[PDB]
Amino acid sequence: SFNVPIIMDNGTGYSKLGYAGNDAPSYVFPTVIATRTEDLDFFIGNDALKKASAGYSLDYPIRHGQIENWDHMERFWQQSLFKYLRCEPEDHYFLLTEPPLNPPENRENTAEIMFESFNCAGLYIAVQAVLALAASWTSSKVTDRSLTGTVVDSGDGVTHIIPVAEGYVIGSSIKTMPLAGRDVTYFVQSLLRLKTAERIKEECCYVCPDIVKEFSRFDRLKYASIDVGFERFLAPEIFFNPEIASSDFLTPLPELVDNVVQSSPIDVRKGLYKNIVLSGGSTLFKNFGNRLQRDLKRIVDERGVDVNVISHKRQRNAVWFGGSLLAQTPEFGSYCHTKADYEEYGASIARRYQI
Amino acid sequence: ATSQVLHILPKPSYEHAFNSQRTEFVTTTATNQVELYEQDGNGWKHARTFSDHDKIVTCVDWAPKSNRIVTCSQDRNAYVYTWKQTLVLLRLNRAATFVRWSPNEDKFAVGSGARVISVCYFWWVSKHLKRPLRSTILSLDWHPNNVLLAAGCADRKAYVLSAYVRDVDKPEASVWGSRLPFNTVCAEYPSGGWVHAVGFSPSGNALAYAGHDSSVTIAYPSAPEQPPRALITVKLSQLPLRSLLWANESAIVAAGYNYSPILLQGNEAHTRDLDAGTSKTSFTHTGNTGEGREESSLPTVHQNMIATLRPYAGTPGNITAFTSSGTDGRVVLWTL
Amino acid sequence: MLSLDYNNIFIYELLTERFSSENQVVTDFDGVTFHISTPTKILISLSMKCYPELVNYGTLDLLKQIYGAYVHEPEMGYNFSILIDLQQLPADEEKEQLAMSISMLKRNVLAAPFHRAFTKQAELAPMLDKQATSQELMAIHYRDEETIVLWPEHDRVTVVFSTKFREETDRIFGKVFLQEFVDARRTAPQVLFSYRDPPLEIRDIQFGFVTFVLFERHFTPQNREDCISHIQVFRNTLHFHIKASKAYMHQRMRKRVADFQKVLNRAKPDVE
Amino acid sequence: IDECIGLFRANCFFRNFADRTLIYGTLFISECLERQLNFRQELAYRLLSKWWTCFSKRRFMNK
Amino acid sequence: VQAAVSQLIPQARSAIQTGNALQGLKTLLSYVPYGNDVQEVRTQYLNAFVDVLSNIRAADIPAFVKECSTEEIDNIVNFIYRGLANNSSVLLNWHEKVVEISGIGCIVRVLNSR
Amino acid sequence: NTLRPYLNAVRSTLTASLALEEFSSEIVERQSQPEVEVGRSPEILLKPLVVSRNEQEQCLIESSVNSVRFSIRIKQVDEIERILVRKFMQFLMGRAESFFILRRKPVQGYDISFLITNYHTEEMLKHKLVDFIIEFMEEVDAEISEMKLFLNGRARLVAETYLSCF
Ligand SMILES: Nc1ncnc2c1ncn2[C@@H]1O[C@H](COP(=O)(O)OP(=O)(O)OP(=O)(O)O)[C@@H](O)[C@H]1O
Repeated sequence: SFNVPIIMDNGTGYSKLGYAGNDAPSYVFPTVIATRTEDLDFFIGNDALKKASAGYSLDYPIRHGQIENWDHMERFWQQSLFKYLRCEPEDHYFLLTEPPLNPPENRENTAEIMFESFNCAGLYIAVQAVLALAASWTSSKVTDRSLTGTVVDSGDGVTHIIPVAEGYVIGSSIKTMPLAGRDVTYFVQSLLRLKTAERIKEECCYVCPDIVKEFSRFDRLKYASIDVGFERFLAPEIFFNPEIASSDFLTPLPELVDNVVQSSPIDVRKGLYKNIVLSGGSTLFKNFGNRLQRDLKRIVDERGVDVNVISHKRQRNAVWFGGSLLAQTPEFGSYCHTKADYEEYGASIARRYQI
Repeated sequence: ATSQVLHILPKPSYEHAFNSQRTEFVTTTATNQVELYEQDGNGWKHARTFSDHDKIVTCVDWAPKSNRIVTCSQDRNAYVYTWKQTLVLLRLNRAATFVRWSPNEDKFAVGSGARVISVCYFWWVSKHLKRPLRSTILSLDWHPNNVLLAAGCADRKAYVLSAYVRDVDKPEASVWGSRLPFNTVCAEYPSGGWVHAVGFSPSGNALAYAGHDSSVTIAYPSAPEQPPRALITVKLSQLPLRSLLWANESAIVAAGYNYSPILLQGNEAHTRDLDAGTSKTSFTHTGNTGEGREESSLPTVHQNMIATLRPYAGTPGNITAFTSSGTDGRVVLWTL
Repeated sequence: MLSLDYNNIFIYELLTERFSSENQVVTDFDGVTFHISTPTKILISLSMKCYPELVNYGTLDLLKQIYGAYVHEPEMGYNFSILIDLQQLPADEEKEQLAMSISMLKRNVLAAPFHRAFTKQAELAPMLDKQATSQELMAIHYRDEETIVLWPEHDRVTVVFSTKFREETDRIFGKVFLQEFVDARRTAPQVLFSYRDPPLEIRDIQFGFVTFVLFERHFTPQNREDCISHIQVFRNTLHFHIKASKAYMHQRMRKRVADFQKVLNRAKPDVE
Repeated sequence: IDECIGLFRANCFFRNFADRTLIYGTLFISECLERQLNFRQELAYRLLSKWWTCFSKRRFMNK
Repeated sequence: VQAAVSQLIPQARSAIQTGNALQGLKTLLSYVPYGNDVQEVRTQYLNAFVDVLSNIRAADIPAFVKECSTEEIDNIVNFIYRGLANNSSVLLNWHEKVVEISGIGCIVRVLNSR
Repeated sequence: NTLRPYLNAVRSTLTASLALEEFSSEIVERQSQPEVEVGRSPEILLKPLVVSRNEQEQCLIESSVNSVRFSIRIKQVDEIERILVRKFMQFLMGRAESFFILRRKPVQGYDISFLITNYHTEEMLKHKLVDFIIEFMEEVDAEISEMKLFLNGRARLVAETYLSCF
């Protein structure tokens, strides 16, 4: 029975959950679980964060991107399906998200839970990076479905650059940058001499063409919240100049993408440059799209080949939206696995997945 | 009576083999490798490791005077031996299981699944003793005349036959026969359940075998193609033993799926074992004092199965010390 | 999660905060769908497959009472709609009462049959209540193959739940729960189940059959409203706890292989 | 001249660099934090002509 | 037929009725029916063997098995194991004694016997 | 009451019936498979034993030179218990790659089966593995008991809760 399939993206800190066909996730809260007839006693997400008084036994079930808390994460999916989403799991197909290079073992368990204990009619275990490309198909400057490109996800952890070739991840190349939303929120605090400035980051900042230039433009300064200035363009600069704050990192985001691309098989290299997608809240910055392209065009041309980066309206929750955009379309049911299949062909039938 | 652990080897070792003066020994890493160890300090250390081979190495033997070693494997062939090696193509089509040299290192026999013992004259020749054998040959031993070969297979039968080449030693008048060319059956002498180990006496005119029956059998032949003078089987009350050797013509050592070696003593059951219980009192430092020390698991030197017992030291036809290879890795010098 | 929630938490949480600062289809249990829309001033729509079945029992009325003013022409593809205007919302504690009320949308559309059955089990005041067990028997077809039938008598309001067990494990587990329902000593509502064959009130276009017998006390004016927002959630409270139990076995089983796999990996020898 | 003084409000964050006029000059812009400067004079008697009080804790080239 | 084992069973059956049951075991524990096709002969034998063991007082077991021959032990264990299949748990208690006092080898030999 | 002499006879058997050498075939080109699973060489197979306790519980032991096939028939008395095992057993078997001594499917008319190769009675110690199988037989019965006194536990707590709200 194929009705509105449930979309759930479980994150390293925050879990995005809702229904397909919808514009945006219905809930987004912290992927937490507070513990202490003693398994029914708990509370997930926002509940737990409030119940930290009586027994703050909260333990985030996802470490680094993968589930490392099994029986907590089961207890998390339980309450997320009956408390928040309110959906008899036996009536819906389910689309879930995994990080690049998530070991088949972790898929084989996610299956065991959704089926042999919740009875989910159908299940799908889409790789996150690819869902982010799926979300790029929404905006104007594309008009061509292709699951081949480079995903730049930047949340509040690490900034990932992930190459995707014909549906699958070229994992050998997935290079990261140790700077994200936390780090600009932090750097804009040091310039303000903490949520007191995280707002400042979100509603004043923008990526600019050149620091040396825009600082002279400033001599002709939005003041609210109290005096905001230099930080507006200086803060989001760190992605393109790591040494403004973190003197450990050296290679900037533009050059770092190039590496990823140049360090992949030559026959895919043409496509990865042509389809660069932006993902996560910290790529939401104004002109973050351009100063990634413009800087990369001048970095690639120094070695006639083109390059392109797509900045779409629904960037911040691309994983989820990409899931929704994918799971809504006709052929979806086909690529899922039915609970009644998991029983006829074993768990081995739920180790892989199509596109 | 006194048991000293020489080294506890990393992987399960199925057949120890020491050199002439017992300063070097080889084992089996139950894989394509064969280990070689030299004496460093009080213990032992790694030396060579012989990689050449495809499948899993079975039995190994070290020739005393020649110093050359031979490694048969589930490769269907053997190898003769910093070290230069010679690949010996044994014609048999089913995995080789057992290999022992020759009292004078003249030739060597090789057990197999192909119901054939490969004997090797010397470009290396390989004459195939292939007749009254039915099952996979689990063990073999040479008569002190490099002609008569005892072999015990998995068809509950222990066979004694001739393996005389034209470039071998004829043997004299023996209790086994007079006319013994090649594939000459001297003994059907059998009854057990897989003859795990065969063994001629030091005097040569007697043959003892042990089976998975948890039995040992000293058997004295009578005459060429006649009856048997007396065939004495002894049934034990312990997990069956898989390797024996004659301490003398009147007492035989054997160990196996037990852990300890038992001591049988034939003539016409149990002279002892090998424990660390009884240790009463002496009269050396003071008066009423003196046990023994020099510092939850089975209370034995070994802790898995025994593999083989090979002689280590002794006089003319008498044995004073033997070594034990273990599935647990332990390699022990038992100074009887 | 010990007892299920009666209202749609989304709608509630969605609204309670949309009743704050400045200026999308949801699922619910039992094949229900909700549509919180904005064609500024929010819309909201319910759609039960069985809805028009409940129109006869007086749902279309009870609703025009609760959401009186907020009622609007039902959205195309849906059965019933309210429309809260976020600029002309209620006065300050009542603002967070409309919330629950609107989030109770499903509770309410499915509570008319019960009300107009507690009313007959009062009007019935020398013992032909048989012409009621026959004549005045309401039946909801809320799920796919599962239904609720209820019927008043002079002293009781028997409510019967039909339930299908999708599996072969939930069935056995079901019996273990249901049996413990049928036995309650040292009071309250009495339960009565007989999984094989239904009570002699069949022929209602209708596997397991659970019968609650709501006695006079369990729907007094002082509490009758809670009784409904409770009795109607039975199947789900049962099937949920079967799934919870179905999972505590999982914990108490994955823990067990780890034991064995630790005892096996300890059985391997060492360097020592 | 007018280069490193305009570059100052940005270059001073970075920590790695005929160049020596900027290196041994943009640092002199920082050490220059009523005229009390007493040809280095010019590279300061111009910087004189509040959003420059912040860069006081930004050591150019970390030196 | 060569089922004169059918003349060995009546002795043991009576040796139960009288009192001295162990005497009957010492009787039927000689010349047992080797593996065949005709199990119907062996079944009636086994039936007797387990009936015998069922009424031998526990205190008398260690004394019998200690006196018993190694052929007899290997044989008695051999029937115990064939007895465990459908006969009581008394068999299991015999197995405990005839192993602890006559070694593990008995089972090893039972593992062979064709 | 009779759970002690039963496991005794099982251990005493296994200790003997689980003493295996490395054995290469006489059929397949230089191979080595559990000779008890093929059974195509009577020379190498031993005599199979079963160890009962009652009509309910028992276990058979099929032994060969290089391998043994141990199969258990677990205590089931009703409905709830009959499934409670059939899902513990149906679970364990779905983990037979990590639980290397299990059979993918058990022997016909038995609940679970172990395939112990000579490869196992070398990787771990002769007895440490015997001692384990006994501990397994003890613990499964133990869990099935605990899982039962915890579905009955919840049933009460659930049915009592729902009823009290009225
Ligand atoms: N419009 C915006 N401009 C600049 N920064 C933003 C904007 N929106 C959100 N951010 C920043 O993005 C950071 C993380 O937001 P995001 O939604 O990417 O988290 P996330 O996707 O949950 O991360 P993860 O998936 O790694 O858990 C926050 O620190 C936030 O300040």
